[PDB]
Amino acid sequence: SVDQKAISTIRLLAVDAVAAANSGHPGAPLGLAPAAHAVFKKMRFNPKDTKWINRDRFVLSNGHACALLYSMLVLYGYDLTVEDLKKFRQLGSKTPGHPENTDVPGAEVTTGPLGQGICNGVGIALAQAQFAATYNKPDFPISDSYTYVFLGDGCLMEGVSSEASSLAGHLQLGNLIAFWDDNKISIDGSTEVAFTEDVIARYKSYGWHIVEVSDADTDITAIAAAIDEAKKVTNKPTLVRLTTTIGFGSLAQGTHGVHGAPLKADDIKQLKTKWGFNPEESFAVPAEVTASYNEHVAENQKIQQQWNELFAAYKQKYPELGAELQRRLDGKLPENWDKALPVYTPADAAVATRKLSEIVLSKIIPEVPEIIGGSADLTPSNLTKAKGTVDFQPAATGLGDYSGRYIRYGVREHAMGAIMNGIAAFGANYKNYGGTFLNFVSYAAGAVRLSALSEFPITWVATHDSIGLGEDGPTHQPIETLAHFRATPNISVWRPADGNETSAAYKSAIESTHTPHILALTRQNLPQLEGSSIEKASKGGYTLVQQDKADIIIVATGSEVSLAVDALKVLEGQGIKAGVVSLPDQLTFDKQSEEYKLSVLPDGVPILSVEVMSTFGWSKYSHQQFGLNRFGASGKAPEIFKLFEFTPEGVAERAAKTVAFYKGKDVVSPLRSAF
Amino acid sequence: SVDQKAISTIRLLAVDAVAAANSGHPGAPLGLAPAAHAVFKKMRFNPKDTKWINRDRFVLSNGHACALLYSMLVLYGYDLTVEDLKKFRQLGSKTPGHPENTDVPGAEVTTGPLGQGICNGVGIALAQAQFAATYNKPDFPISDSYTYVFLGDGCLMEGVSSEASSLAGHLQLGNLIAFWDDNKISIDGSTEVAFTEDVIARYKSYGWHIVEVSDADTDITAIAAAIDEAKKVTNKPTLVRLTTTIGFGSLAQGTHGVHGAPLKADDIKQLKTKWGFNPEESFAVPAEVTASYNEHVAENQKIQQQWNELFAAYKQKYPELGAELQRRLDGKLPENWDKALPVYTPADAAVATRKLSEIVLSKIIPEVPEIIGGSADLTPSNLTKAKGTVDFQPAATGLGDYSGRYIRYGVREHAMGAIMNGIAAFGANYKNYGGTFLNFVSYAAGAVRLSALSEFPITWVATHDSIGLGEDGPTHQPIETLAHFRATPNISVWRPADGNETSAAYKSAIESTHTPHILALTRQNLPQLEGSSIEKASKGGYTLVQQDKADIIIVATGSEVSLAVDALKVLEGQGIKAGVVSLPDQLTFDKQSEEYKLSVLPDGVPILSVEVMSTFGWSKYSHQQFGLNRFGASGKAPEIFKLFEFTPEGVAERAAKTVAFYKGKDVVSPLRSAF
Ligand SMILES: CC1=C(CCOP(=O)(O)OP(=O)(O)O)S/C(=C(/O)CO)N1Cc1cnc(C)nc1N
Ligand SMILES: CC1=C(CCOP(=O)(O)OP(=O)(O)O)S/C(=C(/O)CO)N1Cc1cnc(C)nc1N
Ligand SMILES: O=C[C@H](O)[C@H](O)COP(=O)(O)O
Ligand SMILES: O=C[C@H](O)[C@H](O)COP(=O)(O)O
Ligand SMILES: [Ca+2]
Ligand SMILES: [Ca+2]
Repeated sequence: SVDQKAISTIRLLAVDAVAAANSGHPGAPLGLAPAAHAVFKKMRFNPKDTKWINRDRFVLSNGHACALLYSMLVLYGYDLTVEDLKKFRQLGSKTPGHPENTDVPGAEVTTGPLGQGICNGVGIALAQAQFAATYNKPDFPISDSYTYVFLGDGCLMEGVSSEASSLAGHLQLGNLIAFWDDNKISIDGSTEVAFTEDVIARYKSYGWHIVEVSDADTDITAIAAAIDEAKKVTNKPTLVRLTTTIGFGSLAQGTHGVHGAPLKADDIKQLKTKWGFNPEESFAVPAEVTASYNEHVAENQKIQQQWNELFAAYKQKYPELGAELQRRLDGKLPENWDKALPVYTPADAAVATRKLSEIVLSKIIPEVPEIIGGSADLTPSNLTKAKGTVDFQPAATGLGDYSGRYIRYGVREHAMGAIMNGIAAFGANYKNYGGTFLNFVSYAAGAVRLSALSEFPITWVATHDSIGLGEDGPTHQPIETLAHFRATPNISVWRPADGNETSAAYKSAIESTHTPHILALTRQNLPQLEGSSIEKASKGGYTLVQQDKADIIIVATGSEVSLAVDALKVLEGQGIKAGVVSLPDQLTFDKQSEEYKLSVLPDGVPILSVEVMSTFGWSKYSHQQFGLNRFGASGKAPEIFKLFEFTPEGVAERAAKTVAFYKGKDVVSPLRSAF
Repeated sequence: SVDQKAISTIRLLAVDAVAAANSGHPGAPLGLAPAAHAVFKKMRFNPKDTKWINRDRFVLSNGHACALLYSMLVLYGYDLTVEDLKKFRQLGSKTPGHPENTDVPGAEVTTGPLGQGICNGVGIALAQAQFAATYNKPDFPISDSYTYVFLGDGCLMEGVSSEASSLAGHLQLGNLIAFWDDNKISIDGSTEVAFTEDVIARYKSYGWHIVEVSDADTDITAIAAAIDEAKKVTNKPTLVRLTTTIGFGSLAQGTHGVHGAPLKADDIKQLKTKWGFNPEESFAVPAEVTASYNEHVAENQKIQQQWNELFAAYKQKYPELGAELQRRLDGKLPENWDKALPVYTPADAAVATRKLSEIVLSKIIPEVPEIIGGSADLTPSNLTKAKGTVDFQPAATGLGDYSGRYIRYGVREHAMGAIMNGIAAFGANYKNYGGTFLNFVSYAAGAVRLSALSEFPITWVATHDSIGLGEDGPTHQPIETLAHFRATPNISVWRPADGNETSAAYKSAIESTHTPHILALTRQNLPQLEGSSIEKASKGGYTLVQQDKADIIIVATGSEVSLAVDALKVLEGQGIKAGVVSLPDQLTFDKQSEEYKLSVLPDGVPILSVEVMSTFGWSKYSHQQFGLNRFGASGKAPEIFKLFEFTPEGVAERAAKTVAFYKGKDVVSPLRSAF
């Protein structure tokens, strides 16, 4: 049949791509080609408009199987061709060894790190439910799309997927349909060696619906029927168990050796002949397969054309909501939204930056509907919920509604991070955030790094940033955390010192379109600074206190800026004149012009950094670094600062020693380099 | 009864400790005091010998509830007193806000970061099973101890606990008995808001046994009976559901407000009167409670005394095993074990450091029985299994035995990291390791940081360290990872360049008693270096190529040392003389004497670092840094190195620019500082 020919075409494209690279993973593509064929024939999508907001989404969580995804995208006429398949895994190609949303048309998210994609699919589905609840009206199903996810045994072993699956079942996300490649093989061999749990019973315990397809190597009728059944279960995400043979058709089918290495040339020949293909030919695409797939594309394009007319009618019937939706689909924030950001003066009271953050959210959430967010069981500590909003929950629970804006993630940092990436991936200008303590953002490092690589504008509201949290002690007090994320490409790590800087940090986080943000916020109160403003803090680094005859400049962030200002006064009594630089975001600063940066960190003056965490990275901006390179302590926060000499006198002492160390030396800016 | 009085004493000690600190968590201590009383009365332990190797272990995974643990330790006469309880959460005290194994007698592990302790308990139980299988003989139950873990809803939501619970059920760890504080309250309120899964059905799906105690606020008879039942189920770990009221007895019992803040003074008064205590008194310890607890200690001490005689008899009956066991309990490695480490010369072939690691393990595993380890589903890629060893599996599976030495962790990096901490915590000189790709050690950051804070000598075998892995691409290629762990206090991050350095790295990792190690190892082959040795590499940094008239020194690690040596030859043709420093472990280097370090990085010469990852940290050792501060690429590894100019000519060009940049300048060692 043409369906059988399509499945064979998919299998052979994937195997030929691996063969040409002499690298990659043929096994799961061979096992999942029937399911991929069946799912894509049920999906609504436009290869010529990858951003249609009512498309069904597909996520390949077992990202190593990407030769399968690339074959589907090629066959359906996305902006990816057989010539790109021939360049699988080659430097600069559109077919990298794991799918990247920035590089691959039709890749919704970046996968490859196991467990992430299923959680991203939970986030795409969460966003779709929230979006539909916000916009749909009687006779106007603006959003009614599904989220289809393929995943394997590896994803099911990673804890992040358990977190997201428990939450998805709690949230009754009936438009999520996941498919487990139940092939009983991972890299270390049989799953009997390490993965003997009853997966199906576990997913029932989360409140998922189950469909089992016992012969997923051939039974596309049953795979299609499983999708139909899943769509009838509107209050549970569904897991479809696809019992497959890894490497189906290979001489080496059913073995770990087919997971991750190219097939032998003679194996490829026998695959082709058994399926009616020419064993002398590679990258064959039968015209009948193209015709069948083109039929489905043309049908989907007529569906999108009708949706465009529905959207035009919606804008007539619901003028305000229609304009809001149009603005969001254009990627634009509300005009002058930032006038809602709070502004402070030095006469205002001291406030913790966690509380300043709460106040910002309280002002901007009502003004910017595409902001949604939550906390990982730390809502009253991170201060992430605006009073008066409703939680995102299924209405059946009585605890919220899908039109809600606040997500109770539970104690699930890693899944929260990957769900945020899925919410961003949904599109529609979502600007979403997640709260936890800064030290526990580290639990989610797998997802955070993917936010950076995927260029998603997600925001971590990361409170309790330092030893300033006090009594909870060294298990809770960050030391390495800012260095880790600052050393990751494309992460904006804001550590605002006061109210104006906190507003600048949120202006950056909400305006972002390609850079994730971590806002490192305090438990303890900080004074409003003389010289701060949203304008200057928006530069990432700025001169807070200018001193034309400076003997030293102190550069600091967050809670240590006020400390630097107090140290300036101690130094004045020692006959030393200091300037102060505030550096709320190193990434934003680094992106300013060279002349702007040199105006902040000039030649001819020693520069001392002060930040109560690791000194790593700080030599980019300073000659000497005062930091904390040991674990913290359990005690009242002011006593910890005193113990580690983060006091005005301790900073002044190190500043005076820095001035003395450079006497008789020529000093150039830390910004200078040899190359 | 005296039991009722003991429970009240525990509850009131914990509440009074929180009250004195005006900080901490009274709710779970109040709810779990009956269970704590019942479990400690079943446990065998010696407060005067916290290291008795056949003790039962207790782990408080819900570490915020530590006022409960500290109260039990005080009541049983550990080296912790009521005066220490009065200093709960105060700077420098023995009663920090979360338990720390380095500081608290009777704290087996450091908890506080949720999910960790239950996984540590899995590791303690895994080690006990392996230890018992290694040493027990007929009539000689050298090891027969249990592992008891308390955990709450937060731990059950963290994915790391799902990973370890799935693995523990697969491993049939019948001496693990966990207790879930089923109180339906977390920080964000009712568990109905985010945690509605059927926990019991999930744990059945992992192959755990279940006992439910419906009235754990009072029914110590049923808690004791649940322990007895769990001990009869020798092939499954058991979860005991303790249905409790958080803050039991408080006016605010059953609310989130009692989770995490001190009780009101009038609430404490009514608690005391309802339980027969004087509301005017704090930190009361009734003598009858002390007497009852002392009885149990005296019984346990007689059990340990009999075990000591059993051990003496074992040494007579099994002379070789007895001496091995004695050596391990003394904390000593076999005499001259390190003579088994492979040594290489520059005439030997190029080898990837992952393969060199395999070879080391193959030589040292047969010589050092306390080495055990595994991989997170990457055994044939990390090369972590010595040929001929047997896997650690229950014999009932046919796939291994508990006397085995190789652990199939599955795709569970975070749980592997926390399980390794539990294996180390068991004691008996275990030197245990876990393999994954370096980029995915980041999945386990929560546990890795705890290895450092807890001072456990665990080892990550972290292969595929850089863009040198090639085609898998930027989702797999570390950039930030070494900076992150180097910036964490107390982590030895070895990045060996060749065979001799790899042996030095393992000598350090296996000799360690207080510092975790990460070995960053290559996929790709590297040459044996002229000038390397175990002796010099053991210093952490050393002069590989000495040049008395150096115009520049190049400092490098790992794969970039050979690159630096090749660049030296290009520079010689440009009229520039270079020295080379190899820095296989920055922590080890930093611990050398100041004069040794200055002999490696002297004054008077520009120093350029070369490492194909983040430049963070490198200014400690260099004036200029050549690194990779952007994500990688999917392609053949040599082409990626060429793209980023990590070539002999690219290094030489930056070295020449560095020499020119310092012309006419006075240069002092990067090791100098102002303070
Ligand atoms: C262990 C693992 C594989 C087995 C999957 O086993 P599986 O999901 O059952 O797949 P399959 O056998 O049915 O094909 S792939 C993978 C690749 O490096 C190719 O991406 N690694 C390494 C791996 C480890 N940990 C994380 C977080 N992500 C990973 N990517
Ligand atoms: C969310 C969380 C709490 C609720 C537990 O909720 P729970 O386990 O049901 O406890 P309980 O209500 O019955 O007392 S405590 C905790 C403390 O900061 C006191 O350690 N945090 C923050 C927290 C978040 N994430 C990690 C990895 N570790 C944490 N420590
Ligand atoms: O569990 C409680 C944590 O210790 C808590 O959230 C810290 O509370 P805080 O907001 O007072 O810092
Ligand atoms: O899944 C396979 C990963 O891509 C694999 O383990 C890498 O294999 P390697 O050992 O050839 O690098
Ligand atoms: Ca599999
Ligand atoms: Ca609870």
